[PDB]
Amino acid sequence: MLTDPIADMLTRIRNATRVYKESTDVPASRFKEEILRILAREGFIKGYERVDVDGKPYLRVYLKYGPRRQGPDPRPEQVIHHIRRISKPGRRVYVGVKEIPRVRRGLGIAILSTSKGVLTDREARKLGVGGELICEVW
Amino acid sequence: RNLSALKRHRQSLKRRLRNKAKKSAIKTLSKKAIQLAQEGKAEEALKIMRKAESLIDKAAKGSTLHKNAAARRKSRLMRKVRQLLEAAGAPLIGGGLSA
Amino acid sequence: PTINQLVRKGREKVRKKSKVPALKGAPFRRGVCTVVRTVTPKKPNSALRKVAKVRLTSGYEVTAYIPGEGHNLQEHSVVLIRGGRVKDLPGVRYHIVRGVYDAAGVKDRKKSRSKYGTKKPKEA
Amino acid sequence: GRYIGPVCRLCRREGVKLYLKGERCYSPKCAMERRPYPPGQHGQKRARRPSDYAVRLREKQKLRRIYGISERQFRNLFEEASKKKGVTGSVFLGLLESRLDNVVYRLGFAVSRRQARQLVRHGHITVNGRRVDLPSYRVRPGDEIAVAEKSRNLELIRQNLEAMKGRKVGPWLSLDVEGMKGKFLRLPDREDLALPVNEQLVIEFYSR
Amino acid sequence: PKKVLTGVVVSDKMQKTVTVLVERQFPHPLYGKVIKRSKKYLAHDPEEKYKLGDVVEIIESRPISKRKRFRVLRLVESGRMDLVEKYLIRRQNYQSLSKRGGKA
Amino acid sequence: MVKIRLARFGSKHNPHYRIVVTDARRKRDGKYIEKIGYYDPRKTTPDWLKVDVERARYWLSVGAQPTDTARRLLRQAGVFRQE
RNA sequence: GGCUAAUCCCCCAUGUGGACCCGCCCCUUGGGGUGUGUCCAAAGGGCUUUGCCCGCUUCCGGAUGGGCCCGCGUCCCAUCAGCUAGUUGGUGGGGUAAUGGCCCACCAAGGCGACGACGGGUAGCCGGUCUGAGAGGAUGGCCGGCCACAGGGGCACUGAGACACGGGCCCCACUCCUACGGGAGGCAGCAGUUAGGAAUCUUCCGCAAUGGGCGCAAGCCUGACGGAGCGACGCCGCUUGGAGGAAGAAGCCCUUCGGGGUGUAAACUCCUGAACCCGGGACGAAACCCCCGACGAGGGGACUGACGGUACCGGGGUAAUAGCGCCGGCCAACUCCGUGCCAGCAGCCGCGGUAAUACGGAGGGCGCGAGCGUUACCCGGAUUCACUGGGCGUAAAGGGCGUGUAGGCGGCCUGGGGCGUCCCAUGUGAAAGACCACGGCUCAACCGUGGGGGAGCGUGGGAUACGCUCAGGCUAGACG
RNA sequence: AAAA
RNA sequence: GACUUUUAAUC
Ligand SMILES: [Mg+2]
Ligand SMILES: [Mg+2]
Ligand SMILES: [Mg+2]
Ligand SMILES: [Mg+2]
Ligand SMILES: [Mg+2]
Ligand SMILES: [Mg+2]
Ligand SMILES: [Mg+2]
Ligand SMILES: [Mg+2]
Ligand SMILES: [Mg+2]
Ligand SMILES: [Mg+2]
Ligand SMILES: [Mg+2]
Ligand SMILES: [Mg+2]
Ligand SMILES: [Mg+2]
Ligand SMILES: [Mg+2]
Ligand SMILES: [Mg+2]
Ligand SMILES: [Mg+2]
Ligand SMILES: [Mg+2]
Ligand SMILES: [Mg+2]
Ligand SMILES: [Mg+2]
Ligand SMILES: [Mg+2]
Ligand SMILES: [Mg+2]
Ligand SMILES: [Mg+2]
Ligand SMILES: [Mg+2]
Ligand SMILES: [Mg+2]
Ligand SMILES: [Mg+2]
Ligand SMILES: [Mg+2]
Ligand SMILES: [Mg+2]
Ligand SMILES: [Mg+2]
Ligand SMILES: [Mg+2]
Ligand SMILES: [Mg+2]
Ligand SMILES: [Mg+2]
Ligand SMILES: [Mg+2]
Ligand SMILES: [Mg+2]
Ligand SMILES: [Mg+2]
Ligand SMILES: [Mg+2]
Ligand SMILES: [Mg+2]
Ligand SMILES: [Mg+2]
Ligand SMILES: [Mg+2]
Ligand SMILES: [Mg+2]
Ligand SMILES: [Mg+2]
Ligand SMILES: [Mg+2]
Ligand SMILES: [Mg+2]
Ligand SMILES: [Mg+2]
Ligand SMILES: [Mg+2]
Ligand SMILES: [Mg+2]
Ligand SMILES: [Mg+2]
Ligand SMILES: [Zn+2]
Repeated sequence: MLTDPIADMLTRIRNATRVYKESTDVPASRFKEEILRILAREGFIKGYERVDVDGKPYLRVYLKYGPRRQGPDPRPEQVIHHIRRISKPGRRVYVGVKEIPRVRRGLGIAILSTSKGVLTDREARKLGVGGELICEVW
Repeated sequence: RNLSALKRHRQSLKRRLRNKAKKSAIKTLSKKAIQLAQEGKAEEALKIMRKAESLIDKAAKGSTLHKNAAARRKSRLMRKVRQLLEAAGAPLIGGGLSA
Repeated sequence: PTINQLVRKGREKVRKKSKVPALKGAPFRRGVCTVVRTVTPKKPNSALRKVAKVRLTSGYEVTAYIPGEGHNLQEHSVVLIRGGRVKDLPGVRYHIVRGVYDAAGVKDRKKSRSKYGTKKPKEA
Repeated sequence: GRYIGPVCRLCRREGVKLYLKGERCYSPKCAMERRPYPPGQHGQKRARRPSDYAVRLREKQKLRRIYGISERQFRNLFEEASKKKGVTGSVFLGLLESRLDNVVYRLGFAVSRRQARQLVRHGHITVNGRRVDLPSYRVRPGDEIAVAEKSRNLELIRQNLEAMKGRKVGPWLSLDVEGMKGKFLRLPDREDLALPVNEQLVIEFYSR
Repeated sequence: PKKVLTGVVVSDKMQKTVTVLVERQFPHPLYGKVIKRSKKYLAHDPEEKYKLGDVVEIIESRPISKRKRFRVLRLVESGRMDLVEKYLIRRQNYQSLSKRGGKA
Repeated sequence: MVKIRLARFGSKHNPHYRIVVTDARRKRDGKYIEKIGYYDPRKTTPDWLKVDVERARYWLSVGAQPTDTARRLLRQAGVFRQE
């Protein structure tokens, strides 16, 4: 049994991108889906789609990378350099709208879950409502 | 030395003795009434209950009893006296009790 | 430590341990000389280091170094201990303050006089 | 007692020309002339590369040795600068410049800051009318610094304010040699000063 | 406002009195994780009405005895020993941690 | 008994009082109930006396008793001027 | 033993009203109304004397102060694990202003603990203070709030209030007086003595100001307070000079009697003028009170400063304290002589064994300057108890392995609740302090006025993604 | 043997 | 005193 899916998914993504996979599956969940929605919108990923495997609901997550590079190690720069779970079972992390973080002077995002739904720190500050600070991504 | 305010001591003592005297009577009459009550003697039981009442209120006039202390007293008295006359007494003088 | 463990035991706050039980954590302690031996250095030094077995007013009987060119302390002179060890003599963790009580200052001294306690020489 | 001792020696150690005497620090003798090497038995001897620390320590000593301020006072003006909003570097200089002793000097009433300082402690200077005998006094914008009426007749003030005729005054200041007035217009912008000091290092000396 | 607390009854063994175990929950001052702490209150039951396992509201009240400053406001949901159980077991585990070893 | 009096807040040779409402029994400079003004005996500024007549009047209406100086000052601020 | 006054004590009366018992109500713990019956009042004094002042009595209310209760928070040791008999609860009673095992009798057998009871150590708590980028750590002197104590222990009396620092009683220790029977005491009030200690001040002035007690008032009392005194103990301001201007008596200047620069520095010339002298000389103080007006509003008048002949202003006027630490590296500043693992130094690394930038002296230099340096203690650096922010193959660190209790953690879909979580409003967050602005003392320290923020907590309303809970469903975990 |  | 770079030991 997965102990913390949102983290598993986050990690699957971290792992898949480090070896430059193109696709990458992850068991599906409404919540997982909502997070993907943001990732896609912020443009950290080429999007994602629902699928089935051996007869079960998964989410193909199409990854995105920069271009090939010069010199030794011509590996593309990563679009998703950092992506870390913040709140975790066994230390849930909440924040007030006044306590929402500014991930990397703006060049990054922070996905928090609010009563108004899941939304980037920017969106959260907009509607002006905090919640459980889910993950961080830059 | 001699802080002439030893006078407060002198005065306290008189006052003490004065208070002691008043309360003693209150108790004695209180029992007194509770006594005749626990015997059906309605007329003379209320008679006394009535003195007790008076004395208490008077005691609460100055600063002997004073306060709601007096009121507890009366209450506790008009209580027992009335409840002990629950032995066929039939409040005669019905002095204090407002039956 | 997992957070739960942290919540169950927390972190032990490290306490500090004095190098100068001059008691009452005072800056100095008055004492009396019991002995005024001479001691030899350790590690890689050699000399006849001057020390004193002081009977503390704080109910202690410790040894203290006697700084300076030459001293004048006998088996009965009152003295002020000051704290500060002598790297070369293990066991000696105090110095005697030159210039206080029965400990004379250091005659012929010319420089670090405040230390060694020696009045300003007249430049007539 | 702000130093009080050989001074053209500090110019020497600082390796730069410090005008701690107004006059003479112009006539072939500030000592920094034909003897610009540090004082003492080793002044000429070959010099070893200083530590980032030494460079920072000298720079501060330079800037402070100019105004004559004590470390005590200097440090405090710096802390005040640090606290205030606005590039500490400049702001500090501005506060250093607002010192009456220095202002009396900029206006030429005295030739050196030291002389300037003495002219304040002796009641020969006035501010907005009432006399002020405090070198450290901080001049604000719009304040008028005149001369003790009863002092406008001193040989010392004569020569000086006479030599002032013809001399130009710093852009942040302005004076009237006539009634021996002078007006502090604004805090001198860093650009207005041409100090032989890189205050950025001074700031670093206090970071450590 | 008189404090109102909800909890489970873990003891009717007294006359006109019940013990209410009240669960509290909150973020740890330094470590953040939400930690759950609990406390027993001896509430007043004038008519030996409430029984074991009943979830009740408790109202801050006028002292009724040393150690007893609450009265049962009302009943939330009758029966449910599962809670009472956890409590009893935790109490039994106690006879163990000492000079020997009880049950597990 | 609650009063309106002067509390000492200046400094040596630099007295500055606060016109204050307080219990008759508290330290001169203790915990007051409300500040209703202030006063500078040496009038070192064109604002050496100020009062909140509205408030002053409140306490006077509920029994506060002013000091002699308290009154003197309150009067200046026109606390009793009915005209 | 005898006499006597009253605003001292008591009795009768009047009962606005109020208290108590029982009902012929609303409210909801003992709140409010009502009616019968009981029950309870008072003090007089002064005059400008037929009026007014001060005061008395009962009751409702205000204001201020306070008691009690509850949620949450508040150090170290588990080499302290079981604790408890008024102990937990009940009925009745006592007690109090009042709730309550507060106390008592009687019945019950309970109550508390690993979410750390009980025991031991340490300790007044807080606003705040110091430190830190912050989280945090350390701390709680001065000032402000609360608590506690008043030689040690116990107790109550009198009062609106005490279980009473300068009130009382008893026991104990100690001091003193004693015709030895018996008595007097309590500086943790100001000052001072003595002891202890490394160490902490005047047996000062004044009641003029602010505040307090009593008095109608005049006024009396006030070691509270306002001041002065001693101590660089701290903070701030200031002085020992400014501008010119390069020579060296018996000179420590590389002394078995073996002479480098300091440095425009000095000399010296000119200028100013700390001290000090003479003259003037304050704010802080206008009320209380008296007069007019009605003892009101309002107006008029007078009395009164310890500090102090001090601050400050004017006039005159002298070039007139400088010290302490350091110079091998860390760390800014180098040479000579003496010494020879000695004498000595040393924060850590280290230095001294005959050429020592490290010891002692000298010249020179660096640092700070009425200070400088030492010792002690706190925070920092130290992500070196790591929440922010650490680790465990070989550096210190995986339990010898399993089973399993408590506990922590929990897959996918839907729905209800709204406890966690988030949001809006609102109350609370005294003052001082900290921050900003402006202002007063010539500046500053210091002080005044104004301004702004704030978590936590209470109340009302709202949201429902996540955590939680209840209900239903699923089959990817688990089991069969 | 000690110190470098 | 002698040897060693000084010193212990050694003559
Ligand atoms: Mg009397
Ligand atoms: Mg050695
Ligand atoms: Mg030395
Ligand atoms: Mg007689
Ligand atoms: Mg009567
Ligand atoms: Mg009477
Ligand atoms: Mg203690
Ligand atoms: Mg830190
Ligand atoms: Mg006692
Ligand atoms: Mg004593
Ligand atoms: Mg009284
Ligand atoms: Mg009484
Ligand atoms: Mg007491
Ligand atoms: Mg006393
Ligand atoms: Mg004393
Ligand atoms: Mg002594
Ligand atoms: Mg008075
Ligand atoms: Mg007296
Ligand atoms: Mg005083
Ligand atoms: Mg000169
Ligand atoms: Mg006046
Ligand atoms: Mg008077
Ligand atoms: Mg008048
Ligand atoms: Mg060194
Ligand atoms: Mg160096
Ligand atoms: Mg040599
Ligand atoms: Mg040397
Ligand atoms: Mg100074
Ligand atoms: Mg740390
Ligand atoms: Mg350590
Ligand atoms: Mg960590
Ligand atoms: Mg480590
Ligand atoms: Mg190991
Ligand atoms: Mg193993
Ligand atoms: Mg092992
Ligand atoms: Mg389990
Ligand atoms: Mg779940
Ligand atoms: Mg909620
Ligand atoms: Mg708030
Ligand atoms: Mg505040
Ligand atoms: Mg100003
Ligand atoms: Mg809903
Ligand atoms: Mg289910
Ligand atoms: Mg050696
Ligand atoms: Mg050899
Ligand atoms: Mg030898
Ligand atoms: Zn020069």
